[PDB]
Amino acid sequence: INYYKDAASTSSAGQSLSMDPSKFTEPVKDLMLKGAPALN
Amino acid sequence: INYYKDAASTSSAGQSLSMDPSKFTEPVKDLMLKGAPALN
Amino acid sequence: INYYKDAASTSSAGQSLSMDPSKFTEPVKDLMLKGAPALN
Amino acid sequence: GLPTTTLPGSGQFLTTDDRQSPSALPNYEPTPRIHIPGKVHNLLEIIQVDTLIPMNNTH
Amino acid sequence: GLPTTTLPGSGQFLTTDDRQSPSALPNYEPTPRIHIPGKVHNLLEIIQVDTLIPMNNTH
Amino acid sequence: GLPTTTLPGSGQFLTTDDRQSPSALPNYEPTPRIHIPGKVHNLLEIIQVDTLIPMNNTHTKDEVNSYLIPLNANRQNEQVFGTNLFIGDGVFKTTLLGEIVQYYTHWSGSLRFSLMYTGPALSSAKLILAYTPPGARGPQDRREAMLGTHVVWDIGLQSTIVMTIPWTSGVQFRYTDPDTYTSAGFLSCWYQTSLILPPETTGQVYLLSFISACPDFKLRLMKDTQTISQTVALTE
Amino acid sequence: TASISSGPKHTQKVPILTANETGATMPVLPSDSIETRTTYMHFNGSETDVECFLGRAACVHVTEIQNKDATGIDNHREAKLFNDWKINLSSLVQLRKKLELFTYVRFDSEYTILATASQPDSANYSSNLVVQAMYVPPGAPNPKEWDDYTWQSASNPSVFFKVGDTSRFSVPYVGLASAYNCFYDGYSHDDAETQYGITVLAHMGSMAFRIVNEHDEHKTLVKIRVYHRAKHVEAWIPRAPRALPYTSIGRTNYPKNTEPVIKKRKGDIKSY
Amino acid sequence: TASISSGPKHTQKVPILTANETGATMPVLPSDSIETRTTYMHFNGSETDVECFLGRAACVHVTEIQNKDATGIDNHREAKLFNDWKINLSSLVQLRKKLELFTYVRFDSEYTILATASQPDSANYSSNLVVQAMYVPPGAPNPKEWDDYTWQSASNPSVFFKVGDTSRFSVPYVGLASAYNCFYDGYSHDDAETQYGITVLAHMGSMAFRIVNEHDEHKTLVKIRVYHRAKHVEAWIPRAPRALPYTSIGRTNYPKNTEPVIKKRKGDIKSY
Amino acid sequence: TASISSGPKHTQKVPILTANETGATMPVLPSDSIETRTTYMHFNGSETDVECFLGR
Amino acid sequence: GYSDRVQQITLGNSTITTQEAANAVVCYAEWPEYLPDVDASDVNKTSKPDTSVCRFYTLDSKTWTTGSKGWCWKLPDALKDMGVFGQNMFFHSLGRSGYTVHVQCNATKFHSGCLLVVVIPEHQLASHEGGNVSVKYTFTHPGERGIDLSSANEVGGPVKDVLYNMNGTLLGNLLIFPHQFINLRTNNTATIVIPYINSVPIDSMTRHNNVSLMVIPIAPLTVPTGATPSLPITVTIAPMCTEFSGIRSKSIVPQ
Repeated sequence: INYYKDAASTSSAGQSLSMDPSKFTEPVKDLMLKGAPALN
Repeated sequence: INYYKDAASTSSAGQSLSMDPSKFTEPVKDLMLKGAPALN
Repeated sequence: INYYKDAASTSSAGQSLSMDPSKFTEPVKDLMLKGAPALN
Repeated sequence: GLPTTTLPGSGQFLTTDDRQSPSALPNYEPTPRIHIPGKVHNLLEIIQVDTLIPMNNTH
Repeated sequence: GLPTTTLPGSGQFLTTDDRQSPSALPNYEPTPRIHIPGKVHNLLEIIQVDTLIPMNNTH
Repeated sequence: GLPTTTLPGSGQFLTTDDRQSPSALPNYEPTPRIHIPGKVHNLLEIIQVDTLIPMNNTHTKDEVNSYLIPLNANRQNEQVFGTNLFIGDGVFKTTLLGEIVQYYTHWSGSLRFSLMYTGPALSSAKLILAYTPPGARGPQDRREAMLGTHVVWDIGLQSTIVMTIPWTSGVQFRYTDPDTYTSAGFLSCWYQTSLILPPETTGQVYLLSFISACPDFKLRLMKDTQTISQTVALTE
Repeated sequence: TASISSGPKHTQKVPILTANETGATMPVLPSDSIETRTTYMHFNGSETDVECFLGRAACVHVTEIQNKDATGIDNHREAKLFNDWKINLSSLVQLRKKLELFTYVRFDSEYTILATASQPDSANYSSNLVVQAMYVPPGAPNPKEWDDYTWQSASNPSVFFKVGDTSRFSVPYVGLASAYNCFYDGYSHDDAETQYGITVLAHMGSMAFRIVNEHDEHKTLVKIRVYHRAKHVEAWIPRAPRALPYTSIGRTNYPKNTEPVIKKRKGDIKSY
Repeated sequence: TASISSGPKHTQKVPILTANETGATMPVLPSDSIETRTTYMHFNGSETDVECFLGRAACVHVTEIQNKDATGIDNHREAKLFNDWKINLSSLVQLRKKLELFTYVRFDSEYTILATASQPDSANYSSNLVVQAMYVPPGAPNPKEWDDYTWQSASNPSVFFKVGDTSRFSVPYVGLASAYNCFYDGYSHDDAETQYGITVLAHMGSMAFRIVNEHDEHKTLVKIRVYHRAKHVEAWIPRAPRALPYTSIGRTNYPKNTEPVIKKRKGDIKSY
Repeated sequence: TASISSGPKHTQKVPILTANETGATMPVLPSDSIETRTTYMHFNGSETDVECFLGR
Repeated sequence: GYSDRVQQITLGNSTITTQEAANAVVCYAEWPEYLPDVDASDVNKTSKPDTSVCRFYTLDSKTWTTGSKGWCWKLPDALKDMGVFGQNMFFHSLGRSGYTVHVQCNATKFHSGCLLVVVIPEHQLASHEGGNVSVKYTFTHPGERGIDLSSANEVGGPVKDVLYNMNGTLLGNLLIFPHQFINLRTNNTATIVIPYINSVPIDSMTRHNNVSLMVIPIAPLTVPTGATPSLPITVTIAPMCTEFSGIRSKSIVPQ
């Protein structure tokens, strides 16, 4: 129950439960498959 | 939920969301169209 | 009504109403019947 | 009796908060509104009317 | 603002009362339980196991 | 008027509680969000990116050189480097992994340790990396080392080798601040055959080493880092 | 649901003769050996549930800090300018004997902290002090002065309440294993001199207290009492109750030349 | 949902050989290089969510004001008769290092303000003071005396609470852009001498404190602590954590002749 | 809901010439005199409502 | 027969071929794109010179020697003088752009050495003076010359200490930023595609640089016996999806 009118006044947000490290761990242009050779 | 009986005791009103500047910006008797000459 | 998000914050648990002393009072491998001889 | 807990901020007066209050004048009947030309609802309505600029500020 | 009245006993700490509290560690995940033989649920379960009586108390 | 009773804890301020508050700026409209690449949602997303380990810690002032593990041509049987696995201390401590682990009290999971070789292309080498699970001492010679988790690495076209320290543990969580009961083992590396340089070439070659966490990883019970402190408030 | 009606017996089926050497406690009842009448239990055994047994607040710790001018104090910790406590449930014996009826125990904790002030020497008044209790998990910087950067506690849960009041919050089960060990017949490693019995398996964090107020002209003693209530209890493997007195947090050791714990008869074995 | 079962391998398909020069961190697992057994995660990664990481209150500011006779004071501001604070999150370092793990950050703020009083020299009693905290956005008249027309605060949000108590309110994200810049490699204009790095892009308002009470016979020191909790957090572009100490609000500058931040081995590279 | 897209103009229809003597403020927009691109308002004018202005 | 190894990038009227690449990085896995209306604020139609600005400019070459500490360029600064890109830059009030960065360094199979090529969004530098000394404008706008981390401290300039990234963070952790290594034994180029990253939809190109490109030797250069002890490093950069808005008189900037 929100007792207040504005959105800033609500409690903390709830877990992204998004999670996708590939923008950080695999930003390569041509896709690399694990097990296939790195450099062909 | 109002806890009180009288109307003065309720919280602030809620946004007019009315908004019509023409009583102030265009109080002319004969309607002016933008693009048409001001004085004919 | 829980007012809080985490489970640790809820009140005491509610009675097991489990109760089974046999793991402590009769942990014998071959079942003993009351009334039958203890050692055959 | 329902169990409660009070949070930080209890008793504060924030000039910008918006809550209900008891009316000091229970049951009083305000004067009827009559019609008056000119009602303003938003300050955005009025800043669209143009006004003169003292551009020649040099005095 | 909803009108309230506090009763006698407000603010007391009764070591035997059972209510909710804020968690100091929001969102923490406890270690999984694994199975352990021997769980006790009632003290009534254990007082049915017999134990020896020092009957010969005369020492 | 509804009857109430207040409980113990009324009026307290717990920095970790999460409740509603009146907005000081009623009705204000925040700037629209635009799109920005790079959004982070979990610290677990970022500790999977690998970063360099200053393994060569033996210097006396911080230098680019403590990131370089040297290799000697023609040595046989010998040991390249050694370290314990207290990820919250020692070599690990300044790495991104080490640095985040320090915001939490407990960690569990697998680690990924990789070595990238930088020697001339016409050289060759075979190294063994060994993980020694808790309970034994840091290995003292390859024979000892090779009886635990190990990978023979053959230096080739493929420049890096990724060793995983699989989670070997009784207790399901360890402390990030070094603790005995909770300790994780040792990591050592030895020549399997030996580094060989081509003609017209000389000196030391170096390995770069990285650390990142496997998707396996768990961190819990947040706390304050020993990695930052202060004596007076800063000003502009 | 307590006794059924039972009458005379002349059988070949004797429920009262058993062999205790087997390790069982055979479930014999009044009606196996006298003539009984029906009676009902009228009772459920509610208040002997382990949740109930371990579920009331017990005092687990009393410490003390003072508010005074720290000017020229070389060791705040030592002046009780602030104080820590590594959480335990085995320092005050009442709750300890209760928990050690079990080998492994798992529960959430609810802490209540009462703080009262004393002004043992001449003061014009009673000041109003705010206490800060910080939860310091192992690996966090520990406070060195009563007003260190540590107290910023940007990542570490801390509660601020007033002396005379009470603070209350609840911490999930923070054990590293599946249960807390009430006992541990081991070491942290195979060292020849490492400590025996005391283990991290029991570790529940640690807590640091201080007054936020600067000093007034008089000195004020604030004494902190921490109460602990187990909620959501789970207990495994019952053990023999503690008979001798305790000597140390975390070891089973009893004092030497202790006194006989079994009351000697005033009379014979035959005495009533 | 942590490890699958995997057995011996003798392949032409080697997942552990990679080329780190590419910039990727290949997702290698224990089961690519040893034989594993199935195990489940039992965990979600809840407490590492950025909302959780930045979502607890941190102390962001400690200031102080006093209640005393202003008679003959030529500069109230200077007598700490009242005091302002231009809001920042980079003056006390604990929270600062946490935020600067990201480049741009967007969130609502919840402020808690604790005020405690001190009476360092002889008083008959402790008075009860009400603090006024005014939010002064850039362009508003700033208080000049402790009782100026400014304090009327007819258009500016202000909260009145009692010393010893706490005040709490929450302010929406007031940034001018879409996010607050944790870093800014720019200037306010192409000036040859303008300041570098410090920007309005970070500006969060400013706050002025005073006691509403007139003076009693003694003097009373009131010390204000502002706590800040981010709620509704959004963070973009992770960066390397802060290694050296901080010297200034808003610049990245570190102190000269700082000490080596990487711990030197006590022994060889080969040491354990 | 702030600006529509508008391109070059060579007309007989001039919205920017007016006669202020009339007392009106003609509703001229950026797109009457430069070439604009579409943009949205993202804003309602909530905090300028007179209830808000006089309501603290 | 496609290898990760050989590549061709054609952009405008200019083409690059590498026969010894190591894939390419696209920052944060996003490719440069123009500014959508939903994200727009300024009402001005923007100018998209296309092929006259989105081509490859090769900056002047650097020389890696055994004593090198590393070099740093800022964008869009480094290009402030390249062809029509630069003119547009000084002439509009606002502009926005992504880039393709191609760093080149070839040697032989007897050399060793490894450079880190990294892009840091919002790289705010530190003053070597400490305290709250600022870093003057000119110092953070080196132009095509970039900053040479082995040059001497100057007054009003930034600190040039490599183990600290010019800002109080450790060299070892730069790997959290989009980056690629050039390891003579593997690699001979590094290519990174940079999408536009800012907290505003469009900004000024002269008062704010939005990325620093940094090339840092990490494993020292080691040449074969009696080889000349140095290699040149060349940086070629191409603006991509560039848009300029708010045209006028032509900015005048310090120095």
